[PDB]
Amino acid sequence: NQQAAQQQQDTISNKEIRQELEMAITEAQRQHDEFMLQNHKLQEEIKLLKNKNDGFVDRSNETAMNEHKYLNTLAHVHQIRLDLKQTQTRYNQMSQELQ
Amino acid sequence: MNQDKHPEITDEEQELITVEELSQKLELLYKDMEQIRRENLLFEAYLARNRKEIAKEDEVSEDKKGKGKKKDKNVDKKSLLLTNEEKFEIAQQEQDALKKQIDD
Repeated sequence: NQQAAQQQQDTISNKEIRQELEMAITEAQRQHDEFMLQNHKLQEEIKLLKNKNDGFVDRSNETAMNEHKYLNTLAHVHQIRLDLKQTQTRYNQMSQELQ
Repeated sequence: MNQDKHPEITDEEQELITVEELSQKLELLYKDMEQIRRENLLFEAYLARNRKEIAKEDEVSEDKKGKGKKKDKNVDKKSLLLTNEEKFEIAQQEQDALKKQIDD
């Protein structure tokens, strides 16, 4: 029973594919839970800091700013951080070339 | 009643549909995790930057820790997570701080 097994190509009938997708989803869920923990601890620290430094009064009576606007500003923050990274990358490149 | 006899879907078709749904959910979960990781980085930067205020202000007030026996208010955990307005304020403040960082 040695020779006949080699050519048994693994034609996954979506069962092994299903299992791989499930394991990938489980890993994504664990990463999501880790990100939840990180974000929740960060938000708790930020809220305690804001209570300690900024006023405890909440400006909820203002116009309902769109969470779409909040996500736009968050994406803008991510883009600005990335741009900072690449800008310093070029800056160091030219600085080292000059040096 | 006209009982529309649905055609028998091969288990291969069901399996492929399940694979497609799993791939879509994996894409959604990866997008969510990327968003959450970006938010984690933003909030970590915010907290670290203000820890200078945290450390500077905490040190000043340590000697002021008197005999205050104020009853500890029971605030639910739901109030320890940033609301929409507070999250937007943090995002804008970190956006301004980051813009200053790129400038400098």
